[PDB]
Amino acid sequence: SRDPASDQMQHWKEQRAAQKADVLTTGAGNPVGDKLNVITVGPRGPLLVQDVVFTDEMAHFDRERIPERVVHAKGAGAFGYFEVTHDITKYSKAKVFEHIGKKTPIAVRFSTVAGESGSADTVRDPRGFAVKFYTEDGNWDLVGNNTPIFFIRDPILFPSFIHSQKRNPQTHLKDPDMVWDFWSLRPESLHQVSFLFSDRGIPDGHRHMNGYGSHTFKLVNANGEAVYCKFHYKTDQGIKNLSVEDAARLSQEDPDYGIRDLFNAIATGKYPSWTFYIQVMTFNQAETFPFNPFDLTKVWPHKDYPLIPVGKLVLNRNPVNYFAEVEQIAFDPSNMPPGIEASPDKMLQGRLFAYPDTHRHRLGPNYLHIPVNCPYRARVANYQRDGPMCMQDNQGGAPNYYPNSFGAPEQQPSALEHSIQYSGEVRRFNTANDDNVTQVRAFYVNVLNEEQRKRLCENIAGHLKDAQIFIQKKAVKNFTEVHPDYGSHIQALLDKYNAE
Amino acid sequence: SRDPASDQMQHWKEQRAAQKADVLTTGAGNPVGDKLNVITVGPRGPLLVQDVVFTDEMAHFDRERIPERVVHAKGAGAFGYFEVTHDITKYSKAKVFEHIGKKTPIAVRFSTVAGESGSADTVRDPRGFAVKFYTEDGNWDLVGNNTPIFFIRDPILFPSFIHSQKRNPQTHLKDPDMVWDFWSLRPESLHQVSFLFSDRGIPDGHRHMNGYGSHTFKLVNANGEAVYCKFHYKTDQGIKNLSVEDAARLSQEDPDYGIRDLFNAIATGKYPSWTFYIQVMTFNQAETFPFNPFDLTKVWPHKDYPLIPVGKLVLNRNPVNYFAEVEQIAFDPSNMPPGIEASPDKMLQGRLFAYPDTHRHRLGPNYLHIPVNCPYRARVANYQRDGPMCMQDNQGGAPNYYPNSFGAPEQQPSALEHSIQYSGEVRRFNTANDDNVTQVRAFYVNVLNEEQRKRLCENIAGHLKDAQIFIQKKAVKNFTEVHPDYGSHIQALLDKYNAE
Amino acid sequence: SRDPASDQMQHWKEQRAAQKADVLTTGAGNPVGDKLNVITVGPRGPLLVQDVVFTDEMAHFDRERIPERVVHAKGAGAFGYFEVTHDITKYSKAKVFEHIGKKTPIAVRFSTVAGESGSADTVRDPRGFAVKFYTEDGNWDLVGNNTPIFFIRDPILFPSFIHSQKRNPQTHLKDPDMVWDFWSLRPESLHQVSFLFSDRGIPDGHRHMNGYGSHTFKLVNANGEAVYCKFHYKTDQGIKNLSVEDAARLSQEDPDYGIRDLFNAIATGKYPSWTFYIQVMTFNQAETFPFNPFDLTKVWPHKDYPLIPVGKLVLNRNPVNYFAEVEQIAFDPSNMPPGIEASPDKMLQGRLFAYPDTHRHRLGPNYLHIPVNCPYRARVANYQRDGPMCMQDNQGGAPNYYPNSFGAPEQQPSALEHSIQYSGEVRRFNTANDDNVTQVRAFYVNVLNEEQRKRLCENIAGHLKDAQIFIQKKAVKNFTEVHPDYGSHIQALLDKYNAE
Amino acid sequence: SRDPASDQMQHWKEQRAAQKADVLTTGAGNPVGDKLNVITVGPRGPLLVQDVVFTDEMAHFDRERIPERVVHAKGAGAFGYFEVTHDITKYSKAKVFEHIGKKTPIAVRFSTVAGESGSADTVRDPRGFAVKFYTEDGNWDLVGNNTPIFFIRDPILFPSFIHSQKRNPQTHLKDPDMVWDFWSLRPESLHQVSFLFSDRGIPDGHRHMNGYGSHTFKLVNANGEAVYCKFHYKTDQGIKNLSVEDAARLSQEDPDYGIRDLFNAIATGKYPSWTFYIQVMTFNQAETFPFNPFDLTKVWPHKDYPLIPVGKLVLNRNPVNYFAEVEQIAFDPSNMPPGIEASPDKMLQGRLFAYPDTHRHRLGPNYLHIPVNCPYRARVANYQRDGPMCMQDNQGGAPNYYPNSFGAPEQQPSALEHSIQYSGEVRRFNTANDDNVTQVRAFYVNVLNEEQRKRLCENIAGHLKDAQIFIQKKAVKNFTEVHPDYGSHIQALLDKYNAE
Ligand code: HEM
Repeated sequence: SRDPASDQMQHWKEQRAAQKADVLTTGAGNPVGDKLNVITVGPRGPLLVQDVVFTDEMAHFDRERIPERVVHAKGAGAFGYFEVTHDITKYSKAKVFEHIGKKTPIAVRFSTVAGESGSADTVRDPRGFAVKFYTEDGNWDLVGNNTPIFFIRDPILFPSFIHSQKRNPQTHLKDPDMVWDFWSLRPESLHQVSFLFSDRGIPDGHRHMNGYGSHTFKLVNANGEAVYCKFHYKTDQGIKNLSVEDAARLSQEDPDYGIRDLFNAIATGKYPSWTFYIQVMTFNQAETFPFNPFDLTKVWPHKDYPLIPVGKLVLNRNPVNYFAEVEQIAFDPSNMPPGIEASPDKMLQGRLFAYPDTHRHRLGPNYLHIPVNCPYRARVANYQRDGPMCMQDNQGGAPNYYPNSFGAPEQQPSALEHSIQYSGEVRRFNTANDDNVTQVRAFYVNVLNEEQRKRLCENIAGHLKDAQIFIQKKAVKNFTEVHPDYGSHIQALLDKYNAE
Repeated sequence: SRDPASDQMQHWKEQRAAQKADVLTTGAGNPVGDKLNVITVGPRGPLLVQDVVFTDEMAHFDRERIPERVVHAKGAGAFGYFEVTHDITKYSKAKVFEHIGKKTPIAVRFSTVAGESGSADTVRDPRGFAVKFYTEDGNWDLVGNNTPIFFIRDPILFPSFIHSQKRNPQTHLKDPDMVWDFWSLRPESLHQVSFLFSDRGIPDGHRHMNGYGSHTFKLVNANGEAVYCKFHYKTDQGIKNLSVEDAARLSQEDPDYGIRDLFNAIATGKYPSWTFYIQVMTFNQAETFPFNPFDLTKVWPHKDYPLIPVGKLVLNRNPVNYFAEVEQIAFDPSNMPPGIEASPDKMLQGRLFAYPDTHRHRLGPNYLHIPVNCPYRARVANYQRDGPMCMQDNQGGAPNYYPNSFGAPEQQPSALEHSIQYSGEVRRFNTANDDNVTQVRAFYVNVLNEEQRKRLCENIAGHLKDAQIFIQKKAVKNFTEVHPDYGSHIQALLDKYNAE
Repeated sequence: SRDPASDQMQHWKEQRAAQKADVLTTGAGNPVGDKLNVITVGPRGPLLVQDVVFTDEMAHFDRERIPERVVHAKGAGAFGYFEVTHDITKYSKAKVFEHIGKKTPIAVRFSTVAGESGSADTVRDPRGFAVKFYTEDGNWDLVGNNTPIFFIRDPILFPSFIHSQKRNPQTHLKDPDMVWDFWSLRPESLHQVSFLFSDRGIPDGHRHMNGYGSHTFKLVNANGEAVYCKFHYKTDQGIKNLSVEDAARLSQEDPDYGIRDLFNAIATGKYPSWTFYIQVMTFNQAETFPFNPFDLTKVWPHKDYPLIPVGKLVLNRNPVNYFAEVEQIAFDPSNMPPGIEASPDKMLQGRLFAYPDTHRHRLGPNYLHIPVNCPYRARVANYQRDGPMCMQDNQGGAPNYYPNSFGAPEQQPSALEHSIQYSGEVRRFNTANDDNVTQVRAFYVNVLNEEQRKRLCENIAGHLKDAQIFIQKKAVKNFTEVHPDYGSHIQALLDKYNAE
Repeated sequence: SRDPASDQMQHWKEQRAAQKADVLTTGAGNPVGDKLNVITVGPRGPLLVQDVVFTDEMAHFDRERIPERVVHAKGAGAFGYFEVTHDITKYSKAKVFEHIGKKTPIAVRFSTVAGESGSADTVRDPRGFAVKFYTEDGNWDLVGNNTPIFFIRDPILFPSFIHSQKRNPQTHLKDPDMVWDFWSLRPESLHQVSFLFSDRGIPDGHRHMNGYGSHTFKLVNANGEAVYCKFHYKTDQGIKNLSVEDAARLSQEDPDYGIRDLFNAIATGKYPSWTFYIQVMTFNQAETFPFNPFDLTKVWPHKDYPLIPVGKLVLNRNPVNYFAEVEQIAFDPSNMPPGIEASPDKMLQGRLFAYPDTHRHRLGPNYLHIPVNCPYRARVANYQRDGPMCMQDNQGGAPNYYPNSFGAPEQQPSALEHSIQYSGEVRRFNTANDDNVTQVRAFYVNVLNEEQRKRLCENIAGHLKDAQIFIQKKAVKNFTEVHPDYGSHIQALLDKYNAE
């Protein structure tokens, strides 16, 4: 008996117990007489087309791969439930929050951002923490990160940001000039860059990190009154990080450390959990907040906006087939039930488009039919039909146009969205020069202690040293604007590296 | 009360009876408040991205279409059963034939060959008649036509043949020069061309035509002895044809005549049926047959090879959703259960490759998961995994490699294929100059009467008149080799047309 | 010598003249020794996998088809140029209008709306008239119809509208109940329905119809001042229509009448042309227009908004390969150069999303690389990379993130869009009960004469008679609201039909 | 000045020199005014659909990824030429070998086998070494490995083999039980397993390894006489390997070591080269060879079959865009010009099917149109048309059916394949119990010295220790059959590990 992950096949065999092996078939259910040799013209002659067993198997092997996710390609998944522990029905009418003790099944995927499918788990990166709630009002996807903020505040920069974090288009190598050119030109990134290069840049697996919705969302109650909120889901296992040295070692010894850790925890009954909270901001408070409350590079200070407990997330079930339940899972931030809505955060608005769009490419037009993606606790009834790999009844003979006089599905006025008046011209507004430094200073001065500040600067200088000097200079200038000691410490370390 | 096809929606409404309309949802199951107006900035302002209801619906509409079939694009489908009425277990051990009274569910699709999706039913063309038998040993697809023969006898000519029958690559028009250039250069086509231009070139809907497997197949019994066979399925409603004049009228008044006729027959309880027969030829008889018994341009004369009754096909159920059950159905001639095998017919051998191949393109890698294609009366267990739109459990945690020591599916030696010794070099053998005329003469002289012979020549000349004279001449020369009167009658009619 | 379309292959042969035939190759350029017979084990043995010539050809044949367009599937195309004849640079700074005599190459596709790829040209339907202008500021796609208006004024109804015009989801038949249920429930359709059932519902091929942009667009001049406009392109060959009887006959005798007519006109030097005009409306006039000037069911009366001549469209070149240049052409209304912009027409706004979206599905992510779609008179330089079937250099080693310090492409402030303030809440505003009848009455009373009014009512009643009585009644009620004689004439004809 | 790979962008900038930056455009060539901010309703309002610049860029980003290769996903590429140095025209009429000094352009891709796109270069694995020769008779793809043999000798086992080498289907972890269960059950693997776990299992980058065609091929001369051959391409830089300790370190410090090493070598003018040899075996020698000469687990001993020099491969050009020239390159073993043909090696026969098949999935039906895949030194002329992303002229108006009377391409009898008579039944022949040990013993005893034998056993035991004991036992039994010392050394090391 090794760890449960290592004993996967042995356990499968034992579960089968006395049962005879199934008969090996083709995809069309025809039994296979021999699957160890192909049909040839005599023992040393050529292969025949009529070996359809061979072609059937090989053609399917040839088509096994699908495009990886454009970001967050490397991941781990699990299933469990969300349980309401407190009443927030004064803020939201969403059915997922309807009453204390209400349990909703969930699916979760954890990931890194930049690495491809075959990359190591224990690298410095933000972590994805996506949660799908299968509610009676349809799926709610809260597609969070292990950070409350992000590097940029306008979505039209997101492809550029990702490109700068991935491989050089010619050499196919990671490129420090690209990374730091972009970040030095876009100092809105300082806040998340400070988080990334701190100790929480490398969590000790997925169970020891927090998640955040990051964006401001809108909650709407039964009386049609709205507030703004933030979602926080805090680890009940405690924050725990890997040192740079342990992370580097594990990246070679166990590239799949995060997958293995989660699988073994759940398989041995150590079910990880998170406490789910909201922060709430009224429309009036949004008018007077000193920054843009919809700016993704900003947090809401806890003193002014305390955490309000809502419930807990528990993961208690491993995937049975990774490809089916983790590779093919799709989260769309636009999947929000009545009672939860988007705010004007420009980044969130961009995400409302991007996710269904990429899913139609990565998975296919009918990706919502895939079992893990199905809103299986709701009844889907609409006027959508057809498309490739339509795997359901395609809504049978129901009338396929709306409005109609034949009793087909009808809109539900109670589900109408919340209306707001907005003031201004319709145009492109520059946000590059919003406050880039104030909350970063609070982090550097008040949240980090002295050891942490030192590791932060060493982590930064270790990466920034590989960029050209003109880039190093612009970057240090930005850190100086945060705090003269931040910049000067980094510059000192760079001097040492550049001397070598 | 009109015909059942016209009352489809009224019937759907009535079945619903008292029930309240379903709630209209997004694809993710979220209820929709209003699906008749989009979200705008004031009553005359631009559209917002956060109208995800709009985008969800429009994105799905945008992806509704899949590639049509490369041939046989226009079709009609129905479901029913096959019932064994006689014992042929001495010829075949296939479970579908196991005992008298055994019923197997079937799916059928009827089609024309050359026309696209929006083309008329009542045109001169061969008709497809594809039958899928859902057996306990997996699906058996008998992908037949309403003719026992075909235009060509080598599969490498099939793309050329189809191209010559479709549109000019520049003008996008049907092109008589292409059609008759090809047929005049390939006189193996004379036999099927004679069938096509006879009265049975335009059946009166799908219920009044025969089907044929066309190819020689191989039947293998429980003792491992093999014979060759042909499959014939003869209409119990009787042969009935449309005149050229009625067909032309219907092509404008009702392009969907065949679909409507079949749907209304089944909806009013007039279930069409076919009697299913085989012809049998022993290996010794195959050695002495005066032609190639595996030549698709040849029949087996009934005197020497009588029809042996096997059972009946009955269609008694209409599709509930056409797209799901007819557009997405896939038949592969290579889906043959134990007891039925391919013969060396070169055309059949080519089809063993082509159909799964086109299906992976038209439908997708996992097209066998689509419900209508699923071998739902068999248990599929194998080492195939993953691929796009994997809509099942993907065989869970089962071991995915063979051989293994963990109890996963095993080959079944009884399902091994039948072995034959073949003699000769492995090379390309010319078949262009096999007998092109003998069976055609028997058809023209002995099967057709005098009225039929006249209509045949008028039908040919009506089409051939549009080709250039050099093509008309080569074509007439080929008909003359069949019978001097065949050619001379055609030439007389051409003279009249070319004079005008 | 027949018509040029019929002599396509003969002409190709003659152009080749003395030249020896090319050597037949595989797709990989390897010469083919024999493409008329497959490789077998002796003359009557099975087919070998090592016949790669066979597999190469068959695999490509198997993948020839792409999804047809979801609407406007059946079409004809041609190439030519647009020439400026008058100066409108006071209204628009677009380079296509820059100076008198400036010629821009164009591509055009004509189509019907509802019919599939194999359907007849001479049917009652709106006609598409899409024009792609290859300008120095990129492609401008004016994706027009042969009508200035449309059936609906909100884009979220478009899928329903199209579904009601296509096949019943169960029977796969055209369904008058669906058509008239939808139109009777949505009387905004009365205006376009009146146009459709008039004589111009069936033009005599594509050369004898007008085109219209239909939507209000915005023109912006060099000083940044904006007006609203409509585009009209009026046939220089004159309006000409097919009678219902001639159209019905041609639908059987020549389903490709429109393709053939256009091809033969251009091949014999009868180059069709259109005169290109705008109507202009100032922002002040838009405030005082008695209807919504952005309502697609409304025209701008010519007395108040005269046609201003701009230039001419001439078609003088046939496609060389239909698939490459007509089937794969993609028009996106969102392709607008500086000086032309969208208006708030809700329908236009919906189209800005839908077309690139469907193109990524029908053609592929890199459909703009396809030669006919390429902006070949502009230089494309941006931060987009990769995607399937990347057929170019993928912009070589250029920096792939923006902003950057390495000299890669830069934004051009002069191309900034025009800013407007809008007033109101962000919500769904009902437009179902805008004026549905006033302009329709003007059409019925003042534009049509008495013979035309009679044919209109006969055309309507001929189609509406097949719907159920409750639908006939609601429809007649709507026509009555237009004019008591309109409704009563239709009702009289229906009485006769329903009596039979 | 760092290494050339690190200075990629700086070099690009400098090449541009004085030039003004290009204008940033959309994909349709329209200039972009501002690409740093999206269009919103006022500074804190929602995003508009009419920001088509945003949608265009984001939709393309969303579709950047294509499926990775099902095996050999992680790779490095380069370009150069092949030069003939000796005359082998007595063995082969292929134009690539036509005369001394003849240069043919080549493309090469190097890879590992099992790792995904984001995996480390310096891991134990076979290495791919694929060479595409762009000849005048079309492309020749020699899709080799850095080993002359492989793990299996029947292609129907290849999917199982690959599955056993990849991730557990439930846990998504690499699984030693899977690896060693398969290899212990299939002792034909002993030969390649011995190579893999020797020092050459981890080469020092791609320049310090040999390549081999591995399979027996057939060479055919101008007189139509055939021999069998093997292809060997031996590094001119010398064999050099990484120690297990250095490889492990580099896997964390530089996952892209192989890419970087090759790029920097070529960029600094150190062009790597290989000497290209054949071994030749006559048909008579094939009859008397003591093993199956077409068995992929066997070599031809050099004493009996000496290396015959042919020419040299030189790599002297880096990719300009990795995605376009390396990710999208496709090699098909079936691309063989006249003078080179397949042998009956069952593994090679399987590959003739699998590669074009997977390419149609990974890249698309028209993947041969992609510039790097194009046979750009040959003229492609055939009857293939259409398919998605047809990016060429689609062969214009040429006749699209064969045979034809209009002067379109013609077969070339000189390119006919070589004919052979084969003897036996057409059936599945078992090869599991061919000689699994004799050549492995020669390797262990005569090729490896004593230090090498020790490292071999340590490398094996280090991996095998993680499998269950029953698997360890079966594996050791197989090594014992090779040589009692091989097995006993491994068993000794296992005892130590299992004790811990
Ligand atoms: C070498 C010869 C042939 C080749 C390469 C070939 C290939 C094809 C292909 C690629 C399709 C489209 C399949 C799909 O997308 O689902 C098709 C359909 C069809 N073929 Fe064949 N075919 C050949 C000969 C024949 C023959 C001889 C028959 C009848 C005996 C036949 C009957 C049909 C029918 C009935 C369909 C439509 C099946 C359906 O309803 O989905 N074909 N063929």
